[PDB]
Amino acid sequence: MVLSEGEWQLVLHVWAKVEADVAGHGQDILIRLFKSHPETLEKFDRFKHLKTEAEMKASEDLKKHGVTVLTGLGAILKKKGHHEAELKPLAQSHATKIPIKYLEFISEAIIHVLHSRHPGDFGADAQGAMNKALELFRKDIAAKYKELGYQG
Ligand SMILES: Cc1cccc(/C=N/c2ccccc2/N=C/c2cccc(C)c2O)c1O
Ligand SMILES: [Cr+3]
Repeated sequence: MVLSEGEWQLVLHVWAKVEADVAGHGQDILIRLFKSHPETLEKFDRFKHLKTEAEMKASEDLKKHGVTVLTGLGAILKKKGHHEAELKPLAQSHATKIPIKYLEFISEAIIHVLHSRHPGDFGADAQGAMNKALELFRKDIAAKYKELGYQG
């Protein structure tokens, strides 16, 4: 997978907006993920019993994880593909098990929330670029998974 500098700028331009409210975007993304694919919530022993969106919105553990996710992903995206240093530790956290299928689910949630919150600028071009960036992310982290003996 390869993105042009222009495509990377579309990704970083929308991410700058995410950075204006990391906690909020994080809550929206995780809630979308958990409601769409409930099995993913089972991976979090600290808040796997949350059910209503109200409870999810009031959860500090969920909010903190959302911030962790967006902060880490933001660092990865800013590397514009040269993210080996960032994927190594993340693979450690995900493969010692978060399957590729779950990464696809959260990628879908990210695209959905970005479009919902920034429809004026997050169009087909930006969505396509973000999709490529997340696809690259999943492909490369899968490689890291395999180095640890996990197929994902
Ligand atoms: C996508 C992404 C970007 C940056 C950071 C993370 C961190 N993930 C985790 C870190 C520590 C422990 C668990 C993590 N991920 C848990 C997880 C659970 C269900 C579904 C998905 C999909 C997950 O990534 C992350 O998942
Ligand atoms: Cr994770």
